[PDB]
Amino acid sequence: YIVTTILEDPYVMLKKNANQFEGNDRYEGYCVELAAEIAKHVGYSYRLEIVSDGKYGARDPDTKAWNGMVGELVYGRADVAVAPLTITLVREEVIDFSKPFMSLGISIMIKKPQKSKPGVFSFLDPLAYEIWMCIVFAYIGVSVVLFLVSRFSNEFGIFNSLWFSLGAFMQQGCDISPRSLSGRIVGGVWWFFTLIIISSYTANLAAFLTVERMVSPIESAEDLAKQTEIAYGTLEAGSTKEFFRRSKIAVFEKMWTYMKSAEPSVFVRTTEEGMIRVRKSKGKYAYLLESTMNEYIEQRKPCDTMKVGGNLDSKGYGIATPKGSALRGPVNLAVLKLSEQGVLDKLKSKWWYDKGECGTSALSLSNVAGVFYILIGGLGLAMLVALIEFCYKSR
Amino acid sequence: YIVTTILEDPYVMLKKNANQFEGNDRYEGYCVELAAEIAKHVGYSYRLEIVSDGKYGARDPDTKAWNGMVGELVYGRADVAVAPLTITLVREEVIDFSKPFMSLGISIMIKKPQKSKPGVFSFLDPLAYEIWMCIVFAYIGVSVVLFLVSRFSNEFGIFNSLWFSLGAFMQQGCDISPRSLSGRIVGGVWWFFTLIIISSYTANLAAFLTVERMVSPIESAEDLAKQTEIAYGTLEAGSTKEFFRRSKIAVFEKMWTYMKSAEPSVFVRTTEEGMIRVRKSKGKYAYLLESTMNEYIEQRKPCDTMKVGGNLDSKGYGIATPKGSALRGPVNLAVLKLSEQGVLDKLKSKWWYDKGECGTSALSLSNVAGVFYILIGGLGLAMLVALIEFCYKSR
Amino acid sequence: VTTILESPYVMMKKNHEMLEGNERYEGYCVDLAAEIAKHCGFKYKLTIVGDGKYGARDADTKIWNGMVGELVYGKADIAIAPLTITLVREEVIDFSKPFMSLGISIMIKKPQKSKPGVFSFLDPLAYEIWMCIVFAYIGVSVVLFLVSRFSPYEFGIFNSLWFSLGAFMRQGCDISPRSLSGRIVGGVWWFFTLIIISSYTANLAAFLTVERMVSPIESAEDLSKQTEIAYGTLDSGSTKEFFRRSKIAVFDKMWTYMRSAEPSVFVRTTAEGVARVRKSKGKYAYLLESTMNEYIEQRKPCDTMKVGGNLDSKGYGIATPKGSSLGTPVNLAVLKLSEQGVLDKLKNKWWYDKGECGEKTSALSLSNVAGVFYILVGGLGLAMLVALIEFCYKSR
Amino acid sequence: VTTILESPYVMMKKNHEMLEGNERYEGYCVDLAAEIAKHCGFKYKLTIVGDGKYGARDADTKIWNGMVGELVYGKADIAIAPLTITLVREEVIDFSKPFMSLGISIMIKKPQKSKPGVFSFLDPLAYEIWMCIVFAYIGVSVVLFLVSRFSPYEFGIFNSLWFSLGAFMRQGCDISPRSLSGRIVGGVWWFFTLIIISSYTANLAAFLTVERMVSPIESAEDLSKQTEIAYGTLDSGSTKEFFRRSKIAVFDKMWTYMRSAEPSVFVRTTAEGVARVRKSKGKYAYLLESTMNEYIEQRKPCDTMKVGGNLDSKGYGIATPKGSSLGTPVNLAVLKLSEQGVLDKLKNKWWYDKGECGEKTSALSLSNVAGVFYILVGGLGLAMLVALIEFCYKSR
Amino acid sequence: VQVLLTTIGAFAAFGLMTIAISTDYWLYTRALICNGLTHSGLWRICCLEGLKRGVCVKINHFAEYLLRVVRASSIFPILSAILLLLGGVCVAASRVYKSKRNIILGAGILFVAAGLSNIIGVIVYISANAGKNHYSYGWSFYFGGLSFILAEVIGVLAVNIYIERSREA
Amino acid sequence: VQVLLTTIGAFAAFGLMTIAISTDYWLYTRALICNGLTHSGLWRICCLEGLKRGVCVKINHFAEYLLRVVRASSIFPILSAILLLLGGVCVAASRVYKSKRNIILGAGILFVAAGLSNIIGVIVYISANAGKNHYSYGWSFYFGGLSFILAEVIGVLAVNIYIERSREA
Ligand SMILES: NS(=O)(=O)c1cccc2c1c([N+](=O)[O-])cc1[nH]c(=O)c(=O)[nH]c12
Ligand SMILES: NS(=O)(=O)c1cccc2c1c([N+](=O)[O-])cc1[nH]c(=O)c(=O)[nH]c12
Ligand SMILES: NS(=O)(=O)c1cccc2c1c([N+](=O)[O-])cc1[nH]c(=O)c(=O)[nH]c12
Ligand SMILES: NS(=O)(=O)c1cccc2c1c([N+](=O)[O-])cc1[nH]c(=O)c(=O)[nH]c12
Repeated sequence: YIVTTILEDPYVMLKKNANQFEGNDRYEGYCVELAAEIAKHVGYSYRLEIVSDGKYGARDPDTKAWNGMVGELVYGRADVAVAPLTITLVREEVIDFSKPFMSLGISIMIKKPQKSKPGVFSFLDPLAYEIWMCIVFAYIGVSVVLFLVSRFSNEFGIFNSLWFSLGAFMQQGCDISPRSLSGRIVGGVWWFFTLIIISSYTANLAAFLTVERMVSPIESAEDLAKQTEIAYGTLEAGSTKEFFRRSKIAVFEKMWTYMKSAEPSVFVRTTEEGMIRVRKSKGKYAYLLESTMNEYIEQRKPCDTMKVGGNLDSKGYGIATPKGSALRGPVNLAVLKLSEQGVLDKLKSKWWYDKGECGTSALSLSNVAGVFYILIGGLGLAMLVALIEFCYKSR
Repeated sequence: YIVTTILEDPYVMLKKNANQFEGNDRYEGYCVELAAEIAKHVGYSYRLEIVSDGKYGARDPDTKAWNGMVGELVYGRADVAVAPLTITLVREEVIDFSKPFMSLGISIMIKKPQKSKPGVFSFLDPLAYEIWMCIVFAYIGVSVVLFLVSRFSNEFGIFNSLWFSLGAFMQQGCDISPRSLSGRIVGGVWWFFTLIIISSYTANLAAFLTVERMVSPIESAEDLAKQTEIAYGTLEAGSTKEFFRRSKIAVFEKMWTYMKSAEPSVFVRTTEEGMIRVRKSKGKYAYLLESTMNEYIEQRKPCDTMKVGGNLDSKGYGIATPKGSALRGPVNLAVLKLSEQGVLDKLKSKWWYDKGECGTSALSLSNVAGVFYILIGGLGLAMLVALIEFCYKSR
Repeated sequence: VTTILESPYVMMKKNHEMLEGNERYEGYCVDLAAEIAKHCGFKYKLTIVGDGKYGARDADTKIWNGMVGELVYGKADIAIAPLTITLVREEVIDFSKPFMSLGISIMIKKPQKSKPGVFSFLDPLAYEIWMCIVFAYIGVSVVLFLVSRFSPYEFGIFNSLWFSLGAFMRQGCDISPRSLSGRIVGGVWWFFTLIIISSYTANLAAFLTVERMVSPIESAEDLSKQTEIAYGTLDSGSTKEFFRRSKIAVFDKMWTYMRSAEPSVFVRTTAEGVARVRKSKGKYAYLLESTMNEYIEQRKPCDTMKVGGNLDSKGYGIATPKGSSLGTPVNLAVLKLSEQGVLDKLKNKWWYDKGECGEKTSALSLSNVAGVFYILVGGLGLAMLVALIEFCYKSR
Repeated sequence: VTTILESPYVMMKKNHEMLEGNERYEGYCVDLAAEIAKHCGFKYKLTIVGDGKYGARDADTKIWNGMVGELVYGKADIAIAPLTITLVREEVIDFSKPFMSLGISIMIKKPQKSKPGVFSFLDPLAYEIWMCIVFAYIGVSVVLFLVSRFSPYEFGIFNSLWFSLGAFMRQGCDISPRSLSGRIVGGVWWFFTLIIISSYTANLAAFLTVERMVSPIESAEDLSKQTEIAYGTLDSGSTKEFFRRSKIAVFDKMWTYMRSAEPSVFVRTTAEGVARVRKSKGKYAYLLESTMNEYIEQRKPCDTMKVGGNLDSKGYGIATPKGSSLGTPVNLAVLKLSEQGVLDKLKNKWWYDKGECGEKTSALSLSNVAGVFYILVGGLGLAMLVALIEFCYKSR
Repeated sequence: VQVLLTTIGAFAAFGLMTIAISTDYWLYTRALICNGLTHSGLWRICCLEGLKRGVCVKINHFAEYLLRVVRASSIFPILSAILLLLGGVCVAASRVYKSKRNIILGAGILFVAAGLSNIIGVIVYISANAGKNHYSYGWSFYFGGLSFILAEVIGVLAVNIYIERSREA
Repeated sequence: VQVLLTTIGAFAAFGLMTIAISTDYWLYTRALICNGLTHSGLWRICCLEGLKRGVCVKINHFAEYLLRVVRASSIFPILSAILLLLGGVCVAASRVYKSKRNIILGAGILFVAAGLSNIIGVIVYISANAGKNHYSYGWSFYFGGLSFILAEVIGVLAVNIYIERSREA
């Protein structure tokens, strides 16, 4: 018996090196295996035959004649049709389906956030580079001025002045302390500066870590309903645009009001175009499409996307058949037998996951490794300086 | 010409010491002054006469006969009516109004948040009282153990051990450092303890101040639509319940769905009951009523309420008149003349405000005065101790 | 049906020339006319006034212009436009109950993150606290000096000040009191410093974590005393007359202020006022009708906001020539539509639904913390100068 | 119209005895039957099954019971209830397209603020960081000791350790290196300490500011390896058979785990499972139909949540006896209603709208910080013991 | 001279600690098991201002396992009392059979250990007790605190006596 | 001996600072006035990689008033250069007409003051410049930094020379 089908992957697709095979064996895919199982159960023979138009089916507006795969069914050409045929009222009127062998609905696709490895020197981010530079400048200036003032006209020293300033910046105490009024003035001012700077650093770091903590990634459609820095869209015209158009739900009503102000255009001519746009929008763009294709894409390398939240609507792909055919019984019963004994789950996992090309808030060592590297370098430099001093001590 | 009226305040009300006056002079209020002005403009004579039923007006369901003030109008008893007569379609059909002399709409009333004076010792709230107690206990224990260990079998001392521990807790440097292994152990452990404790104190204080900063008081109706710790309600049955019932708006639809789950009952039998309920609910209860009464109440002592956001709907109090009367022209024109030359604003300010019985995030000195008091007390104790030591030095 | 073109009430639909009929127009009043017809059940064609104004009494000709002129001279039957109900027009035509209430409001630039000023590092703590800190530092230094000098058990005045200052900055102290009273003072000062610094750091973190842009004015009285931000209405318009014809003193003061204007705080067009406030960088505030203000607050670039509440009250109403057999049905239709929950729907659809507009914090910049650098360099200069002066004095 | 009583699908309206007729009942299936009638245009009376079950094949009698029994024996015409479409019933009656899809899901207790454990003060920093801190402390102490001993320019091993430790704790140091290399080491250590402590404090503030209760499990595979939280279905039911009749290994492992149960991780009733999970204090997870789980998550006290995604897929569908002249119209009505945007509306109204449920932080308690107290007392005991041991040793 | 002060303080501290352990007047809290205010104690929670006033019984105490165990067996307060008693006995034994110069040292060691034991017991009690309902601490708790303070003072005084006496040699 | 090092360092620091002030190579930023990358400078912003390449002009600089004023009149960098020059002149005048023991002291004072002036000028320049658009600092800025470093080193060396020479007496 002829079997109608279409080439949407990961459903029936062209087997690699198709020249070395012909007929039913010329194609492999989810629907291919499903039809194989159904044939084994009901007990008939079939010859795969792909649709010519490449369209699932729709009533031509000028002429009530159908156009597409359901067209190839309703006019007696085809015996059955195993494909992602979304069952709807118009098709149910003229073509009769079985129980849905695989359920689905509108989902959300977002760019997968790459694990942003913190910079090796991310610990300086709280303060700007200019502030660090001016800190170094001021440290040198204060040390020099303290030396100059205290020295001419005590225990201090350019080396000792630098040591005192460095230890005062880091709040680690000073063995020596100025005994002259001007030295005391400069020391107190340096103390004020270091205190303010350190408090600001700590507070800004706290702000960074707190803000980076109370961020809720888009985990639902309502979360999208309250987002403005991220835009979303659908196909140019399909069941999704119609679903939002005739939507009696408040959240989807708001999203459709948003999409009404479509400028700059969010809609897309082809699904691959939308996937590319999201993959190139750098997390500023989201897409709405069928959950099944979203899950499949989230597994086909590149792994630049993921599915969030849950299904917004409910549909079901179903096995069609000519109205008044003589296969409703066996086909429906075989579908239900397959679903009940867990074959469709196996097959879906096989084609979506098995043959897939993919798949704590405590401060981590990666956030700080810069200071550790600085410390190791300073220790090595200290060992080197000690060796040099030892050699020089020989005189 | 007879004038119908009602006793809702601050509109026409009973003048204090009514025995010493009679007739029109027996009453004072907003509507009284408004009618006085209208009489002076149009040029007729009037005698105030209050309604008997005390009801504004509504069509009796059993008999289509009216019931109330509009009843006193439509049946020829009364010539005009100056009162908070909300103009609606049913009344417009049978009684004819003028242009609204005073606009209004549904508002929100919330308990006024008293200026919570921070406790004199609010600076200890970051840590619990138990933690402070155990800090004192541990400080004593560490000082004693350090003395004991270092002493038997140096420069230290029970007084000096206490001093060292106290200065180590406060990170203010130590004059003397233990030179014995056990002393060093105890000192290091005390250092760890104080460091952790201080960091925790500072962080928890930061959390307090940050949380107390990102609190948005109810400033709109939508803010109420997303609140669950605060409940709200209306009168048992009125224009407000009807407004929410026949509401085609999303926010009010959500609020009406909420009020559908009225348990525990939020609706109120009388407006004074609702005001009392809010005044006793300690900021956990809000009320919905006409903006005018809300503003008036926010000025009548006690000053335990305030109005938030803006009007949810739009209505207007209007001067009524019998259908087909001979006063529409003059009354409407006088109302508009009064509104245009700014009399109604004056009168409203007079009766709502003039005769009313009422009317930065930097850390303030009140938040910290406790430590200042502690410091002054410590300085006084220090001066006393110095005097005692001086007297004792005489021996 | 005569209307006027003012947005959003009557505007040219997409493809103003490619769209013909009643679909050429879009806006609030179009939907309102449709809803009014759905009850009246009349036949109408969208139209526009000729002169270009809503309507007014001619200075000398006394010929009604605009919508009122068209209505009173049989050119049109009904009018649907933002007509400000008033006595003068009520004398010649019969309005309906207002289908939208409004009043004078206040328009300002949406406040932004002002460039942090020098000495912004003191924002976390109030100046009262800083003054009390200085006073307590002086007092504790003095008390310690007294106790040390009178009960010696060396802490001079200068060394006492040095010790206290180094204590307040969590730095090492070369000398520590050996007298019990001195120890009392030191411990108390230490507690004070610890608490104060922790509070400073925490409040600074709170400031840096959440941003709160607060408008300088909350109402008309707020800026009636500001005396810093210019505010003026149209050079000639209804609001100017309202302020002029006011009898309430709070607005009288504002009117007097607007009278003594240098430069004249007035404009010739609403777009002029919008541009002025947008380019005045938070120095000009415009008073206009709350409808237009709420409208602008929802249009790009969304650089402005409405503040305060309405000062006066007005209304927009359908108009109709005297004796028309259509005044009563249109009045009833307006009212029933109003209480049916529609005008709110239309206002939301046009003002808000068709709205041009409905964060990882940043590192600290020198602008935030330059004041302490200035203080540091000033202290260095002062110290060099003082050492030089002491050297010169001791030299002689 | 035969239905079954299971909430929310068919429940007794307010005043079950005072309300008579078709208004005696309320729920989702009531509205669904009304919507189906509004298209079919039939006459129906609400009814309930007698046996008390939806329907099943008798063990030996083979007499259909429940809704299926009533339908197949002429007792009722159509059925509207949460009937799990399946082959066995599809053999005897003709369903419609599913009006609600579902599957097995996971139910747990809503995670709460666990009492802070001892040593919770280390949460801000990962254990890797603590270990690296200790290693760096040891290394810097050793390097300083080497440099001091070999270039004396006294810093012994013990004094070097003391200096480093007092540096890491922002405390005064009695000795400071006078050699340039020692100064290098000291300054580097000082920088490290400053950064580390500031990071600790900031991360702790972040922890205390915002609470994030994270479920321990994210899916079925998540708890398939947990081996800590018990999870079991009904002792006998559809889910038990599904796990038993599974061919996929991830569920095979869970099935084997449920087989070797001690005690038996199973219940006799759904209310039993709900009570168990509510009283198991986050130690039991229940697997049931996602509809019932979403239902429970919206009913008081709201002490539970649904986690993960559906494992299997099923559907609820209208039922109808074979050859009925009403199967096709009801199928078409179900489908048209589904795509018309209704079943979603009803589900929202019943599951969510009629939902039992849709903060000034607190001071720190000893439970948060008791670990450091324990460490302090342990250190005191150790120090007394060590001093005693040294005294005893030196005495002899 | 100071031996008398030491001995009387040791006796007072032991009496205070034994009284605090004995008395069921540690906590003042509003509980629900009584069906109401309650002066809960270390051993038996005992009702007040209720129908079952006076009629009162022991409590039911059921990583955290270990905290429950130690709280139920108040071994640390008991250890503090025992160490206080043993140290007082050691002081008495040092008053006689003198010229040992190693007994009062042990007495002070025991007093310090008793102080630490009391601190640990208090920490454990408070940590386990906690798990808004206002409450307060009875004078049994303050008796324990006074006992700890006296233990510390007695330890320091005893070691001071020891060092003075051993300074003779 | 060290006098030569001091003098050459002073000359180098003055040359570096004068070059940095002169060169319009302080900032690398993408601006919009040019209609684009730009090597903005202290005095005149000068375009690059654009239609008006090379054709470049002075800038328009218009509490904060005072910052704009001081930034426009780069008096602090100029003061640093002037103080460097005057200190070098003082060092030269101390090389001759020696036995004063009060000239190189002033030289070091001036060098330190020049360092502080350079620091102030840098702070002011950066604060006023700021007001995401990436940018970078040209080698004029690093020349100013090197001049400051040399000024500090020269000040310390000069005062060390002074103290050594005055230690003779
Ligand atoms: N590729 S897609 O982006 O997901 C996608 C977009 C739009 C319509 C689709 C569709 C898919 N599909 O899954 O391929 C299958 C399918 N099947 C039908 O029967 C029908 O009417 N419309 C569709
Ligand atoms: N007192 S109230 O709580 O605000 C209030 C509640 C409910 C209905 C009111 C009403 C008031 N009012 O202002 O007194 C006036 C008023 N006038 C009418 O004409 C009418 O129909 N209903 C009302
Ligand atoms: N656009 S505006 O800036 O708000 C505005 C400014 C000034 C006068 C207005 C006016 C508006 N309006 O609302 O468009 C309507 C309107 N209607 C009248 O009848 C009249 O006399 N004057 C006006
Ligand atoms: N309430 S439940 O816990 O989810 C549940 C548990 C177990 C079996 C159920 C069932 C429900 N249901 O949804 O009520 C419906 C249903 N329908 C059938 O036809 C059948 O055979 N078994 C069931």
